[PDB]
Amino acid sequence: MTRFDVLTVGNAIVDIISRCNDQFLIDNQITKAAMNLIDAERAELLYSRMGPALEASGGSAGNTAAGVANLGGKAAYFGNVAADQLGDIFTHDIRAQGVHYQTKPKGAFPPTARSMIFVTEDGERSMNTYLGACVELGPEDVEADVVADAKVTYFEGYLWDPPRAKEAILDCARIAHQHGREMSMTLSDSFCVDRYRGEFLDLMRSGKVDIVFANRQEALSLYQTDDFEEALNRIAADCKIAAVTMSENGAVILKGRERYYVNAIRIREVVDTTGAGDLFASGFLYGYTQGRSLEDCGKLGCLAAGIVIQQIGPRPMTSLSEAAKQAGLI
Amino acid sequence: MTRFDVLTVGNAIVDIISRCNDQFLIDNQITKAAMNLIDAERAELLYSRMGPALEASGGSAGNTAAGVANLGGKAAYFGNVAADQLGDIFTHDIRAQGVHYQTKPKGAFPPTARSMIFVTEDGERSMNTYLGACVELGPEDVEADVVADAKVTYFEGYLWDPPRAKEAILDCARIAHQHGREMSMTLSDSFCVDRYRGEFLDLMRSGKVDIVFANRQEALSLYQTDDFEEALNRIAADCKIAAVTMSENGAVILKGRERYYVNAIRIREVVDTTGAGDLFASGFLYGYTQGRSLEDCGKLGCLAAGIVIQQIGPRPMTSLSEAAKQAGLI
Ligand SMILES: Nc1ncnc2c1ncn2[C@@H]1O[C@H](CO)[C@@H](O)[C@H]1O
Ligand SMILES: Nc1ncnc2c1ncn2[C@@H]1O[C@H](CO)[C@@H](O)[C@H]1O
Repeated sequence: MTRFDVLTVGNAIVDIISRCNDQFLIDNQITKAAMNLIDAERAELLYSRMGPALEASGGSAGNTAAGVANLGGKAAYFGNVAADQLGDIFTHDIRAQGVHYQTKPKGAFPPTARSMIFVTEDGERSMNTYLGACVELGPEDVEADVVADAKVTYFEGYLWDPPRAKEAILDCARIAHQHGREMSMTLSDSFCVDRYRGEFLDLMRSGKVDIVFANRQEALSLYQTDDFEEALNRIAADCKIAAVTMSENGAVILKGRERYYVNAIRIREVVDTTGAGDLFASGFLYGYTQGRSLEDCGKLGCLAAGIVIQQIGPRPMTSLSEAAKQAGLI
Repeated sequence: MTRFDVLTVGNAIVDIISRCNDQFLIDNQITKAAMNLIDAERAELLYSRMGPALEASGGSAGNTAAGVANLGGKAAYFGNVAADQLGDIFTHDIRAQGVHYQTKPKGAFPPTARSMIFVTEDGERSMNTYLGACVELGPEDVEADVVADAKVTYFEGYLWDPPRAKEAILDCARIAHQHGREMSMTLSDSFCVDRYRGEFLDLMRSGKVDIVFANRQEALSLYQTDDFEEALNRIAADCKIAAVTMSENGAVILKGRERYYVNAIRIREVVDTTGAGDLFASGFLYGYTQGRSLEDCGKLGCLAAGIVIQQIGPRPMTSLSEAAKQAGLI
C-alpha cells in the first residue's frame, strides 16, 4: 500500500468564466479553443471587456487531481499560488476535495494565476491565462516523499511555459523511477505542443514519461501531420502507453501494437467543454492505479469527461464515484 | 428623462457557494433558509468545513441592480468593498452588467464581505455572512446627484446590521423625496425583521419608504402573526405599495384596498433559490419605472425570480430582456 495513487503537477490557476458570442473572440484576437498566454496588461484589458463572471478553481493538473479524489483515489498536487485571496480559494478547493496540497506560497507578488475562460454557444472554451505566481514553481517545491509514495506522477505540458517548472519535473521523473513508479504527461494544448514539440518527444523517447495523454489536435501537432492514423502509429512507438481522446468520437488507448477503442457517452447538451481532457485523465489514472484493464481505464475517463462537459466549470460538482457505480465501472 | 431608473443600496458581498446535505446544517448550527451573521473566526471555521466551492458576486441589492440592468433598465448601486481581489471581482461584475458603481474602497481591511451559501438538495439556501468592509458604508458614500437622478431608490433591511449604513439611507430618503422620487425597501430576512421590526415600521409609517418588498415569512414576522391575511391587511395600511412573494404560490401586490395576485412561472427544477426575492424586485421595479400596471410589474418580478432559481448563483446568466419578450411581457 502507498500513500498516493496519483500525484499531479501543474500551473495553479483560478478560472474566471463567462459566456460570449463568436464575434467577441474575433474582435479580441483570442484563438478559439486554445490556451492563450497573456501578460498583466492584457489581463486587465480583457477583463475590462468581459461580462459578469463566475470564479472556480482550475489548473489542468489541479482539476485532474480533484477528479481522482472525487472518484475515491488518493491524490496529491504540486502547484504554486500567491499569498492572496485567489490563492486562498485555490488552496481551499483542492484540499476540500481531499487532495494533499502543501506547496507553500512565496508571498503575495506575483499574484495567483488566473485564466479568463470564454465559453461560446457551442460549448467550446477559449482560455486567456496570466501565469502570475506559477512562474515561481521550481525544484524547491518537489516533496520528494510524495513522489516516492505515488503510484503515478502526472504533469502538464503547460509547465514548459514558466521558466523553472521543467526542472521540478525532471526531479520528479528521477525520484518516481528510482522508486519504481510511473510518470505521465498531457500534451495540454496544440500550440503548447507547437512550442515544445522536440522537448516533449525527448521526454517520451528517453523514458522520462511512461504514459502520455493527447487529444486528436495535439497528436496531429506532435508529428506535424494531417494523418491521424500516422499520429497514432507514431505516438505508440514513442511511449509505453498513449491515451488519445477524440471528443464526441470517444478515445483510443495504445500500448505497443495493442489498441483499445472506447465510445464517448451520449450527451444531453454540451454546456462547457472546460476540463474535459483533465477529467478524462482523472478517470483513466484512477482506473489505472486500481489495476483495471486499459479499456476500463478509457471507459472511466470517458465517463468523467462526459460529466464535466455538462456543467459550467472545470471540476465536477457531482459524485464521480456514484456515477461510476451506476455505470457498473465501480 | 432621468439618468437612472433604479438605484439600489446594500451590503456588497461575494458569494462562496457549495452544495451540502441537511445534516451539515444541523452539525454546524446553521439556521436553514436564513441569513446567519458570522465573525471572522467563524468564517474561517465554516470555510474549513465547506466543500469545493464556486464564487459569484452577490449582495441582495447588488443582485437587484444587476437584474434591472439585465432587463434593460438604467441602474446604479451604492455598496462598499475593500481594495482587494474579492472587491475587484465585485466591482467588475456589477459594472460589466452596465450598472453605475462608483463607491470607493476605504482600504484593504476589513476585507470585502463574503457569504458562504450552502444549498441543500431541496434547493434551499442558507447564508453565512461576514460583513467585512460593509461595516464602513456611511453618509460619505451617498452620491447625491445619483439619488436625485433616480426614479426609485431601493435598499436592504440588511443594512440595519452594519453601524452607519442607516444614516446613508436616511440621507437617500431625504434627497429622493425632495426630488419627487420614490423610496423602496426589502424586509430581507425574517430574523432581520425580528431584529429591526420597530425601525422598519417607522420607516414605512413616517413615509421614508414608499414601496415595500416582503416574502410571506417576513410579512408574518413584521406583525408577529401566524395570520397571513392579517399581515397583508396590516402591510397595506403601513405603506403606499407592498409586494409580497409567496414562493411557488406567486405574489400579491397591494395598494390601498387594491390587490393584484400573480402566479409563479412554470419551472424545470428548483436548483438554487439564492436571489429569488432580489430578482423579483428587479422585475417589479423595472416594470414600475417603465410605467407598467402593478399586475404586469408582478408578472415581470415572477418571471425574473423563476429564471434565477433554475441556475446556480444569484444573478441570471441569461438575458432577462429576451425572456420577457418571449413571455410577452416585453
Ligand atoms: N497555462 C495553463 N496551464 C495549466 N492549466 C491551464 C492553463 N491555462 C488554463 N488552464 C486550465 O485549463 C483548465 C481546462 O483544462 C482550466 O480549468 C484552466 O484553469
Ligand atoms: N447580510 C447581508 N446583506 C445583504 N445581502 C446578503 C447578506 N447576506 C447574504 N446576502 C446576499 O443575499 C443574496 C441572496 O438574496 C446572496 O447573493 C448573498 O450575497
